[PDB]
Amino acid sequence: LLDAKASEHAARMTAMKNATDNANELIRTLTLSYNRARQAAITQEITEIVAGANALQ
Amino acid sequence: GLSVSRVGGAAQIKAMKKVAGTLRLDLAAYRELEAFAQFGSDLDKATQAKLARGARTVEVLKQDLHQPIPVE
Amino acid sequence: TRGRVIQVMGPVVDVKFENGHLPAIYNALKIQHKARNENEVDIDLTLEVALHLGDDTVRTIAMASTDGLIRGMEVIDTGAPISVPVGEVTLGRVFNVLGEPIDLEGDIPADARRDPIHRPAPKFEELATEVEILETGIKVVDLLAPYIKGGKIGLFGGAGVGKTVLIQELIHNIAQEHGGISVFAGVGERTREGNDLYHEMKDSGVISKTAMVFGQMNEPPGARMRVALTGLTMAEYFRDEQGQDVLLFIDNIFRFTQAGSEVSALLGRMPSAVGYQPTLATEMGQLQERITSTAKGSITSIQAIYVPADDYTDPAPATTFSHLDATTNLERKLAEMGIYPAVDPLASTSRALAPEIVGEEHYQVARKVQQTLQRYKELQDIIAILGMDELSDEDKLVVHRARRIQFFLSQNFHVAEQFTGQPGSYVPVKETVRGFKEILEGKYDHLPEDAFRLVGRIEEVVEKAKAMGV
Amino acid sequence: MTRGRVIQVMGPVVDVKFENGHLPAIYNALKIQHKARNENEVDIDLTLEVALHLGDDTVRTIAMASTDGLIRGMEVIDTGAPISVPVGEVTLGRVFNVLGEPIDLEGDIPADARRDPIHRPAPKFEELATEVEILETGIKVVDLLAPYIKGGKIGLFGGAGVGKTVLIQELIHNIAQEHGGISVFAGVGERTREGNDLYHEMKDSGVISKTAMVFGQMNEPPGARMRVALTGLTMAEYFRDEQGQDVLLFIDNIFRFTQAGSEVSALLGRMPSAVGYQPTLATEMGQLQERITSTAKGSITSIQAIYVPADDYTDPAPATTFSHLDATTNLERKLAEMGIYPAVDPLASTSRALAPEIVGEEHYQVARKVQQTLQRYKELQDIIAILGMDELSDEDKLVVHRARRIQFFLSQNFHVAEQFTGQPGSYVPVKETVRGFKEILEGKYDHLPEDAFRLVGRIEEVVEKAKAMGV
Amino acid sequence: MTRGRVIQVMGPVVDVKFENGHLPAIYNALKIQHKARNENEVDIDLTLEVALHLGDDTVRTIAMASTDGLIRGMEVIDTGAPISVPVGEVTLGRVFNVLGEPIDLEGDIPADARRDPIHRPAPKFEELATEVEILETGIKVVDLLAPYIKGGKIGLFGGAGVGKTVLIQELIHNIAQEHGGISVFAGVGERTREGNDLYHEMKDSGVISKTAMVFGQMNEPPGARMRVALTGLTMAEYFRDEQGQDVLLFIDNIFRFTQAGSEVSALLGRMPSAVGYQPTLATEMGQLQERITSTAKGSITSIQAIYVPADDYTDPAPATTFSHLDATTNLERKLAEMGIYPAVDPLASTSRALAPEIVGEEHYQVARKVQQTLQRYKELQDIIAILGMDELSDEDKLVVHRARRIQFFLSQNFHVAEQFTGQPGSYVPVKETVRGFKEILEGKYDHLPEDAFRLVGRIEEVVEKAKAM
Amino acid sequence: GDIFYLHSRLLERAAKLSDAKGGGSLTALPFVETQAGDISAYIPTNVISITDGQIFLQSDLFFSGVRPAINA
Ligand SMILES: Nc1ncnc2c1ncn2[C@@H]1O[C@H](COP(=O)(O)OP(=O)(O)O)[C@@H](O)[C@H]1O
Ligand SMILES: [Mg+2]
Repeated sequence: LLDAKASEHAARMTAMKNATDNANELIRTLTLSYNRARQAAITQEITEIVAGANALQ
Repeated sequence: GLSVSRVGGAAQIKAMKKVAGTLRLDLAAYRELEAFAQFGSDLDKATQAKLARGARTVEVLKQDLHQPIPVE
Repeated sequence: TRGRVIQVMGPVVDVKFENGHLPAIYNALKIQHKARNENEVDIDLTLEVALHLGDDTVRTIAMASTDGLIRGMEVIDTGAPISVPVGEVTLGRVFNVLGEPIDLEGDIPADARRDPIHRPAPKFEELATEVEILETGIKVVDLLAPYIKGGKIGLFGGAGVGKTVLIQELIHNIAQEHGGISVFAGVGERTREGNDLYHEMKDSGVISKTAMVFGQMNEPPGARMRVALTGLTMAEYFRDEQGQDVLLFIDNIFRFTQAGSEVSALLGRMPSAVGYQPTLATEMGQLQERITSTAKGSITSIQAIYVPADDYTDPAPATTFSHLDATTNLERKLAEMGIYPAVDPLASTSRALAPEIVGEEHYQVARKVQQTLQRYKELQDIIAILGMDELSDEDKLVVHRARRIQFFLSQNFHVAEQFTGQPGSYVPVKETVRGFKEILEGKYDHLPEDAFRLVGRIEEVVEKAKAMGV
Repeated sequence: MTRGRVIQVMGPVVDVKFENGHLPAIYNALKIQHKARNENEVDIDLTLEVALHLGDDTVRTIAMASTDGLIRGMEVIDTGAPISVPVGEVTLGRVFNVLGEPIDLEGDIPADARRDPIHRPAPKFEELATEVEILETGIKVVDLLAPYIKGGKIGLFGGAGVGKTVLIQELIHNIAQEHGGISVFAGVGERTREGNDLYHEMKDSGVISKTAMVFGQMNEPPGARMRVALTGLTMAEYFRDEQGQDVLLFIDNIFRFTQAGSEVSALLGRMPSAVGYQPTLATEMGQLQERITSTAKGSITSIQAIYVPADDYTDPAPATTFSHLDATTNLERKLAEMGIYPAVDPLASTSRALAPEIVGEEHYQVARKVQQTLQRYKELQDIIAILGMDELSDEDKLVVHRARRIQFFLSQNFHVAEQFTGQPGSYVPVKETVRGFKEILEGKYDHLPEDAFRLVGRIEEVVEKAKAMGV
Repeated sequence: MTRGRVIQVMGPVVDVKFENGHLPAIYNALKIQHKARNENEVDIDLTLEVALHLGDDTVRTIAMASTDGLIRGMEVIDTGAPISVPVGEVTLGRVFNVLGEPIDLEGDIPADARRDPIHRPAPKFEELATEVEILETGIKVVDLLAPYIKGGKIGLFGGAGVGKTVLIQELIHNIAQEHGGISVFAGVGERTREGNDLYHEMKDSGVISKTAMVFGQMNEPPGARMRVALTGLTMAEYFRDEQGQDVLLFIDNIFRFTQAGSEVSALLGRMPSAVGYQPTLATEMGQLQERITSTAKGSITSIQAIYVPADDYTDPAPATTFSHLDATTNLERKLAEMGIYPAVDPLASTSRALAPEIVGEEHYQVARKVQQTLQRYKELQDIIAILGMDELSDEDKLVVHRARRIQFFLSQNFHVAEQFTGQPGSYVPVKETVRGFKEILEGKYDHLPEDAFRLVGRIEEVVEKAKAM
Repeated sequence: GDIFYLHSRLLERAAKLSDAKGGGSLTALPFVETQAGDISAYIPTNVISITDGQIFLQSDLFFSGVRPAINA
């Protein structure tokens, strides 16, 4: 039972380490998607602003 | 949960009002406690009782196509 | 000195006067045209001058619909901006954008005093030097988010929460204990809700102190731009002449900005960032810097805010939030829990909640109330899932005191006497600070969890608790 | 005797000026035929179609071929009609360009043949037919979850290189021989080699001589690609009106129609619409798509591949064409990278024929329970991604354990995909795919491995593939 | 006659009208010297760069200074050339603006001096160098792990207290000592007090007598900040072409060049490209960084600082600079707090030149073994943290015992740091650092203490530093 | 186009002069208001790139009780 409790706490340690690694890989893919979306947002808003400016002449 | 009625309650008849007032509480409690039953560690008997109440509420609120129900 | 219509472009009408007789900007122009044959329509407009174009040409904004206008109709120069009737005449009445009664109680005679809508803000040497606190008699407001006298308040509240009840009790309490007129201004939102609000005025009895102005979503955007300025013109009479501490409710102040964004695209202006007009903060400040506390009076302003899509980085809520002094965020959880007024104690903040303005005792009492309610909010999942028995005491005392605090935050309103029979209360700030201090000290932990519900002061708690046998 | 001069040439867009009171109508065809007088000139044979009127007797046109060589002042001949396209029995077995001219080198169509104008108004309300019945395709996702309709519009939404040309060729292979009626293929802005391959497999499989083919491939200037689908459509609607025939119509990339409109819209003098599209992005596509209908005389069952730019389903040209279609299959790159072919999103793909009154009761319950397990697995994706399969509460483990099997038994080997993998490919009837998915849902095949379900026609082939794997 | 009238003034954009046929070419300089004739006017000395031809004999220019005081009808000198900037030995040890005028109070450059045009086409295909040869710096982390190239573009990643100016200054000292070249610092769009601090550092370190500074800073109009790298680069090109030597060309914050181009494009009224950048982003960056090349005469190798806005390496202003870079030297705060100077992160720093066909087989194998050893040491950091220094294994203890010796042998004593530490500093040629790291990897110096390896040049010097301790 | 130039010709007038010019100094303290704490906007990134460092005042630290809410 002492050997099993030691292996229990080691298994929970390893499981939470793998959970943090999976979460951090999700963070880096989501920041890649965030950078693509903020780029698309900036260019879409300035295309709208300059279209509204060119509409007047 | 997200669907809002702004008139709501003044629209309903009294018989719908008396019982929808606790339908909304049962379903909101189910929506709040279904989040803590996705994984993990087996919620106790009262929380599972109102999870079963909410699941039967969800099964009540289903219908089929082009057959409406009267109010009664 | 007549002018003719050049262009009709949606809500925007271009008018050409004669040379040297152009109208000044913001003047009202009127088209009374009688149909000469069956191919014409009787039209009756009020045009507001917005710009001056090149060759004796004036670009105007219509307060009503431009359908039926013919290029060549004569336009009458009033020689003045939109003159709105003000005074004791306006109390108990619902008005248009142009200062005309919507209700069928009559019309205001021509000899009455009418003030212009467009006025400069009060000067720096005319404002008040110290921050004063507008005392409302509401325990959530007087404790956790105090209203400064002459400041601007944001209501964050949808429906089913009691926004309108809170409005009409602010009207009641100010007109009772301050002698201050309230003025409601409905800026472009939900004609059904404006009708409901007016009949709640008629039922509550706070219509005799309120002047009301409605221009709703059914009106063209110049009308929705000028509603709040009409209501502010009515409130400034009481501030300047009567010397009163006046309320001024603007329902959905966001519509004041988006009416300007709808007008400016047709005026011929280049669009600013996010589709808003370039003159966003300028015409926002020319509205709200007229809402000040001068030496002789005050206008405090409670302003409902619909943030579109809950985006607080949007430019119109940004320019609205730059002027606010407090928020009172109404939540439906407290309204379904039974707590009326349903003001969120933790989300509703204020600029006055600072020891120079409220005192040191009020600051520490309201601060300890906020601390124990934050500690109770961060235990909600533990209480709801694990239970009260696993709560690790010195937190069970926190929930024991925090339930009694969050039920003592609710009042019996004077307005809700007609619905409950309970007479309603006006609670001063010293008595509510003493009551919350006595709850935080643990003096009333032996009382039940109820008897804090819907009472005014702290002696009413013990009289209601011994009325239940405790 | 009334001819016009060229005023402006701006890319695909030509301005022509006529005399006062002799300018053409909108959509009429204008011919430029120049003789190259000296060394500094080029022979030109252009057809222009009128698009706008500008005032001062000038006309804003769109060229159907390349404008390289046009001189200002060049003389333009009005024809008095839109682009007329030959039609009849003479178009069966022939391949046409956008002007209706044959490009298969088998001859020239005579001048006394019947030529219908391209631009006609859509069929009205009282003429349409609204019968709904299943078109059987032999594809498990299409038969189970988004059943196609014999006579309705069908759309193949997908990104770039995701499988919709393979899916359009598989539907040709499964339907076009069995159909017994006229087929029409309109190639709008696809590859020119995919028009060569498809022509030669029509020749090899005998589906030609009951097929009329029209190609407007991506080499063509956009004035062609705006009118290719209209040529193929007037060829199809001749058959279903004047002969009452059942017509298959295939359009690969009808997105290229709206993209070719976007390429011309800026030069036509229009303000930019949503994103970079024309303001007329909905009515230009509605005046095309609503002519592709089944009426009281005959039916056109049209299967249309629809490109989706940058894998963005919220883009206006994919978004405004969901409202036109009866049944759709939405292809995903996320499923194509998993080896799941056809990469049909089982949830996002819908049909007007997945109703209990049409496919039956058992079909409907198997389809909805398949979609329910796949939706629950999509909900569990985040818990599986971070915490893994370990914390699921023993029914969610069963949901994942069945939904992997269901997701892989949606994939199928094609006859067309034999050139990709060597696997011969299958044709699964509707009763057998409903029985196979019902037996997967009942728990009969939980013991088999999940890689035994990939690229397999029926469920006995799942059994024999798992047997060959060694279970 | 080339005397023109000012037609429009609107911000930094001035429209000038000449006569027909006498229009100035694009990119020419236009001087305005106007002395006030009464009390209602302002004295003006102002130059203009021609940017467009608008028609109706009108020219749209961009301004290099403040346009306040300009009158419609004020007369404009046409110089007949772009911004001609003085070149030669008269520029070494001087600070300059974008016009080629001394910010320093030492004196004016005379009128007879040679002045080269700021806008030159890039050197042709027939003039470039066919072979890629290594610019040898003598800084061991540079010329061992991220080797430079004569004609290369290099990205400094760092700033704010990691030793960027010390690295820049030691590069000037080593190149002007051993290779005989000079350097040019072009401070594009960077603030005035950091230019003052950098001036006084190079003043009291002796580095400044062999370099030329060009500051075009934030207080200047965007047309003045855009042309700063060009007017420092045309000073580097004199010593590449006429002298035929290998020149450094420092551009502090190359992102300021791109955003000043974006601002000039927004003032010129152009329709914006992807995100907020000019349409000509790649073309302006190409016209900058294709004159930084190696010819048969000499070379220009540029060490450049890149900002990388929004931590986004796919933003177009990083993404078009990175298509010209050849090496990156990531400066790290952690290596600076550890006591390693220079603070070049050895694993993050990459180079295109670190390849066996360019440098050689021996340098490549030694550098890759150093990188693998440091990567495995960084992986074993967590095992040492959760388990202790001992009881990992024998091989892990040996690779830690070699990797820590490696990561402390990377630091040097700089000649520029001699005024702060007293030790003279060293130039380490690349064969000696390859030999030294090979001998550390083979275990020749395991028995020496690891604090002898810190801040020393060669491997014989760590022999004498270990026997002296 | 010159909105960076607008703040930069303002904030480069704040200087510690040399002892030859008198020795005086101008130290500046600009303020930038942000909405919900995003500094990736345009005017915040401009004035952050101009000034000689910055002081962050978060609203999370202000709400939790840390006053002044200087994120170190
Ligand atoms: N059923 C399938 N089996 C195997 N591979 C396929 C299948 N469908 C598509 N693919 C692969 O995906 C690619 C998609 O090609 P295709 O459909 O011609 O292009 P697009 O989807 O852009 O029209 C093919 O090259 C093929 O390799
Ligand atoms: Mg394809």
